[PDB]
Amino acid sequence: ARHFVLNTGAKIPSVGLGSWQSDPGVVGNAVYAAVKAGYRHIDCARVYGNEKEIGLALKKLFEEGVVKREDMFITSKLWNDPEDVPEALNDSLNDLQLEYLDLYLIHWPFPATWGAMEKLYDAGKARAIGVSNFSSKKLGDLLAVARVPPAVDQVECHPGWQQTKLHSFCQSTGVHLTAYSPLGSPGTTWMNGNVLKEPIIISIAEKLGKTSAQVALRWNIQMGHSVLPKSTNEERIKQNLDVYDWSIPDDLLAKFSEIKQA
Repeated sequence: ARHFVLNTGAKIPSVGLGSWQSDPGVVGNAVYAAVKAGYRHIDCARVYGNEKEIGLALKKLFEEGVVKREDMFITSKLWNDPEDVPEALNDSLNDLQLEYLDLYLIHWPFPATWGAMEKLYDAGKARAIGVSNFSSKKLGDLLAVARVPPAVDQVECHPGWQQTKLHSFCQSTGVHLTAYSPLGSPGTTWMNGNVLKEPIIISIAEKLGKTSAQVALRWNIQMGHSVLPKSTNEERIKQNLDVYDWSIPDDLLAKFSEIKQA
């Protein structure tokens, strides 16, 4: 399928457009292009300050009949350095011109803050709630005390930073792992490199007639994780969604275990 099923029963499309901050219009143009190309999952974050621009792109898509709201999966998030959680969600919804989010994520120094998230879930303002950047240990601690378990833990995960421990823990507990920076970042790559240049990935890409980035994304999807590639290039945006009608054979998948980790 082109989705995973969360512990709430909702479907999360396995490819979404990741979030970042750019110059005026760049992110909105990417959102528009991505949805027109077939993306049904857009990741956002209030820290980037650009939710109003994303909301304008989504409003254009809906008014043009590209997609209905119900067909989209829209995530946003808050990072706290509890009373401000519903105000922040309230503000994200206003900027995005939405009545609900499919997913709302939080990070905090970890619990009353999760209790606030649970209230918003119960109210339907966030159809699923989860966390950002929680290790196995912190996710387990939260699971031990929460009434509503997190649906998602969104973390950096790519072939050079495979999150093997968290991956297994999410499998055992039913929390879904969404991979941000799925095409790598220098700070989580061996010797500050580029994981798309790893010879194992290039070799597999060459065998299958795919780009290195397509291979990296398909690996994460085969591991059971959704992915949030970022690109402003329409050809790459298209390639990055073309990760469903083929697979990495098991013998080649096994080679990912040899990629040096940061």
